[PDB]
Amino acid sequence: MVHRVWVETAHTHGGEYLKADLGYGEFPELEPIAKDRLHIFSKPMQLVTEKGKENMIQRGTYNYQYRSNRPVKDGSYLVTAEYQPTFRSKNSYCEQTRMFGKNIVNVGHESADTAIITKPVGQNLEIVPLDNPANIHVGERFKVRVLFRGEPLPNATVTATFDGFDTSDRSKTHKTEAQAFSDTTDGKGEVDIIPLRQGFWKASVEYKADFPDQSLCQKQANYTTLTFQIGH
Amino acid sequence: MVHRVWVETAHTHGGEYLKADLGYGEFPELEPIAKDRLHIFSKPMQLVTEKGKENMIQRGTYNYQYRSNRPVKDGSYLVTAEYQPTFRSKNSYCEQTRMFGKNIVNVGHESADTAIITKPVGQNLEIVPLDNPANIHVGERFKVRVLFRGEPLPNATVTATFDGFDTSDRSKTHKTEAQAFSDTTDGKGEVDIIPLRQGFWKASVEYKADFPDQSLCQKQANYTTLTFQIG
Ligand SMILES: [Zn+2]
Ligand SMILES: [Zn+2]
Repeated sequence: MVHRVWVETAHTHGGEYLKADLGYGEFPELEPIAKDRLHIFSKPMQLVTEKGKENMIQRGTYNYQYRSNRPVKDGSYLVTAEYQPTFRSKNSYCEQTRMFGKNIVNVGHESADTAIITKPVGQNLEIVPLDNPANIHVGERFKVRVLFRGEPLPNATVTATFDGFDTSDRSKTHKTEAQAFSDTTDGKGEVDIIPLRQGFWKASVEYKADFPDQSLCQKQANYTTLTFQIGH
Repeated sequence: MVHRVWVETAHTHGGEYLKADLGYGEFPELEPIAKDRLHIFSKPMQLVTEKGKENMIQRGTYNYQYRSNRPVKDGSYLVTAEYQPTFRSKNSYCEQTRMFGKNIVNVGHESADTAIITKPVGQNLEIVPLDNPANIHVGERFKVRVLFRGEPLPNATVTATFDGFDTSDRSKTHKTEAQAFSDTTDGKGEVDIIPLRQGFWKASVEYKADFPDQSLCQKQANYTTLTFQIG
């Protein structure tokens, strides 16, 4: 199984702590980070608000569970997670792998702000929402932009699925990778996700390129995810 | 403007003439085949029934319309179309483009046969339905197989969209339409399409490989579609 990174947040109101989960594995099944993988997630997930980025605290039964340091007010925030760069041999060349996850969390039933969630956080490969998904009904268009090394990335494939779309016969050795959406970005790096069902959605984009410093490593693979809610 | 090939068939009851349409361009909008492109479609579309393959006659207002020879009996048939192989330079090297279309046509309500439609018609890249779409409701799984050069093609990306999913862009981008489904074929070349809406669906796969005879051309691109009705 190829493991990927995503973020999930609990439904949260103003005045309570924000609870979040680092998914490393096969969406949407959360799993504890294994002993031999703890070094990859050496930095905690981050909460992005008006005051910028802050670390979250790893609290809970399982090591993928985090909470905000302080109770959060009503608003629209980001929770980010990162697979720190790892190097492996392939064939024979070196490849660096990096993964990123970002969750849009609306704290409060009427929160649909865009000031925070539309600003890039600096992920090497990033999906930046250009609108708040709380305003998107089934069949409507939800515009995002893909950034690579800070610049818009054209002709990249963005796919998207939701929790419960593909469940038949899931096991440790079976499928459930079907997507309910796929399109490619334009010259501005933008693409409209069109959700056909309410629920917990995950959009995905990957980019393989040359590693910047060719004297040290040759290739670089990036896998980036954006999670959000459609409906209420 | 990309320009891909698909097939449409009008609603046909048994005993009348099966009208079909060659789509060359941006699904779902049919368009007359331009002058400088006529040589690409040198062979007419084919109707596949119990008696096998038969040519269709290019009858109608526009040059993309085709009518069956004799009227058709109730059943489940295929209508295939082909973009004949063309060569071009890229970068420098030669690439041969081939495209295929296949429509599943159910003549007569309550017809949902699997005998003809599940048989490979021999397209270089082909989507073979392993069930009749008449039995597939919204949310259910429609299994198809992808064959390249007669053999199952694993890890191939099959996408699917429907008429009305993406309603943007006249010509101010001409980009390929948004898809409402995407997944990869398994080791047997099979994949389940999960339609989330009723309507007229098109599934797509493309495979780029080395050309067989490296002394004539270097690359080969294949674009194949399968059109059908859900609900
Ligand atoms: Zn609530
Ligand atoms: Zn009728």
